[PDB]
Amino acid sequence: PNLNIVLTCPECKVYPPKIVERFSEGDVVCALCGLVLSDKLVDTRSEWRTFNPLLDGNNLSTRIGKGETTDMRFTKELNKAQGKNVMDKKDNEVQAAFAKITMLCDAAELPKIVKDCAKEAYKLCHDEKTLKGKSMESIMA
Amino acid sequence: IKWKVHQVVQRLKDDLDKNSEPNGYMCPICLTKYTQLEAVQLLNFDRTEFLCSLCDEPLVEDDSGKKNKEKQDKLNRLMDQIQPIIDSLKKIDDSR
Amino acid sequence: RLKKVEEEENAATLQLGQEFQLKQINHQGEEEELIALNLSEARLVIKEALVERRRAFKRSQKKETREKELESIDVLLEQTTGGNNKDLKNTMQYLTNFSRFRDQETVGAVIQLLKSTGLHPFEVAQLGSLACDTADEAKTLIPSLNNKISDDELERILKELSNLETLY
Amino acid sequence: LKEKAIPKDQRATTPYMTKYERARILGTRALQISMNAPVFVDLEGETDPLRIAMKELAEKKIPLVIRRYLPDGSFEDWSVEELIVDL
Amino acid sequence: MFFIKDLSLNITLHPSFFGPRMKQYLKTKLLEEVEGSCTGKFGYILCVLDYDNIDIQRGRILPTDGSAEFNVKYRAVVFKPFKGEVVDGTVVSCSQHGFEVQVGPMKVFVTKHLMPQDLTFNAGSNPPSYQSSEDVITIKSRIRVKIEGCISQVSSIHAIGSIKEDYLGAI
Ligand SMILES: [Zn+2]
Repeated sequence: PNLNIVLTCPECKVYPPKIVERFSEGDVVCALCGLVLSDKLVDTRSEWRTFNPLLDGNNLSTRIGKGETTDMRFTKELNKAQGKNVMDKKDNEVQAAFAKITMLCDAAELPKIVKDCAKEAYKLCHDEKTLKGKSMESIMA
Repeated sequence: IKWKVHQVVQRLKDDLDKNSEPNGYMCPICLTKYTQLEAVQLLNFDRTEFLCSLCDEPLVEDDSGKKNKEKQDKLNRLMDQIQPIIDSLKKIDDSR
Repeated sequence: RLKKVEEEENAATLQLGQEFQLKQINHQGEEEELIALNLSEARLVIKEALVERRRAFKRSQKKETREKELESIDVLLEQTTGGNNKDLKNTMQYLTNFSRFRDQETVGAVIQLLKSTGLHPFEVAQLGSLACDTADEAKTLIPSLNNKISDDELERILKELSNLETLY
Repeated sequence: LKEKAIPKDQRATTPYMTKYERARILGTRALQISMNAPVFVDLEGETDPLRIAMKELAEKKIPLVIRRYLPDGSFEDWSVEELIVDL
Repeated sequence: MFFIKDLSLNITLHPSFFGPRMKQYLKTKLLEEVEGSCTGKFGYILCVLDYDNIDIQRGRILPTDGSAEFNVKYRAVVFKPFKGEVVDGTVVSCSQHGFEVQVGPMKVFVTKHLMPQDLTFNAGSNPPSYQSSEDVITIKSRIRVKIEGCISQVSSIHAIGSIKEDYLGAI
């Protein structure tokens, strides 16, 4: 399929064309000819103005609990049901290691960068026959 | 068992009827199925290769037309195997 | 409406089309039956409208010879429309090559017979479209001809239809 | 079904062309002047399409007809000539 | 096949063409978009019948554009494809997996598995022809073909054909 869209002025063709973007109107124009190519651009900053996935992996983490317009009788069922799928993933052990290295780094008052780099270091291997257990704390240390 | 054997007979018969017809064509880039009548309009300007709408790539014929005899042989051998079961079903229909 | 399946195989044995019903209604509110036209009479009637519209365009700027016709209506059609209707030239060539009667009055006398006989319209339109002379090989070719109509009556109308038509 | 129309006699609508279709017919004549469909009233040098439409309506040679509806679905027909631009 | 039916068709027109002589202009329009047209519902549309006393009688201006539309009820001659009818069509182009017969509007093609095996196919022919006694693709190329189904699709219409029948194929 080649999954490709290439933009080229249909009247200049000098190269992959020397084109510019007018974000204030959201349009694109070949600067040589002065003709539009396409319109109605999508913003690239308003989403960052609107609102650790690499360490949590492709599967996505979800903590669950209680609210205002709910009932305690079933939010306690939810609190005892939140562990009914932690055994499906090894991410429960990944996040246990993440929690424990968080314990350690903030215990030694280490910053966010140190915490995330230790998260990276565990996520790097996280499983080999070279790892082989070894008290499960030697690896985080 | 009756619904199972009837579904086996009808599914294998329709599969054999489809597989007795020739293949169609295969595009190795997009990895999708195509038929001969769909490929009728996929001829290029010069009738040389079968042009692809997306990949602009030639279409090559699949290997299932010789699976016609294979599906026929599987149907016949399976029918021979289940022929004691067919006879037992006949005797059941004789009985109550 | 509920996908409107209505699965019908199309055949000459009164296995009709999904849109080409026998009974419709017309724009005037009166009942419009089905109209089918044979090859010979179609080739005859198209020339009426052809010469009518040719003299109509001639009056607009003011305000049977098939060898003539294949080039003549080609000139007329390339005058008003483009040269893309080589397909139409092929269809009128089919209309004029394998039509059972070249002339008009034999077909007209056949129609004058059929308006008194009151045969089945689609059946006799198929018979007029096809070009054969003997009923039994017509029957063996078409199972609709095998089953719909008795061979003796088919033959006794086939000879008085085939005596008029110009043999090829 | 039953031709869904009425003859031009015994029409029971008002004979006074009112504001909304006045606006519509002015706008349409603006469109024909917009894409240079031929004018009927003579020019006096003005180029405003709305002015052209206003003058054409005032001299009453607009070549359009108007259709009204009723809650049943049947419709009436009128020409702008037989209406009288009164307000 | 070649049939007659009442047809109603709607057409539109650009507002710059509001001259006095537009009825005949509409007639000419009707000729060019009626002629040379193949539809899925009624096959190929050949030409028009009853040129005089045509009925248009009213048009509506679009509210947003000056264009006005006009519905035209008319008689016409059309070709309607069907399944299982022996016709004596002609062949123009041929392929090694099968000849392509041009029966009127269609290009009916017979795939390599539908030619009878008792037909004495020779590969060394230009064009490749399937002849046994007299069914040779020629300048006439009249071959008795039966369209057992015309496969109308998105509008590149093709018909399937067969000559696996006695006297079918041969002439
Ligand atoms: Zn440019």
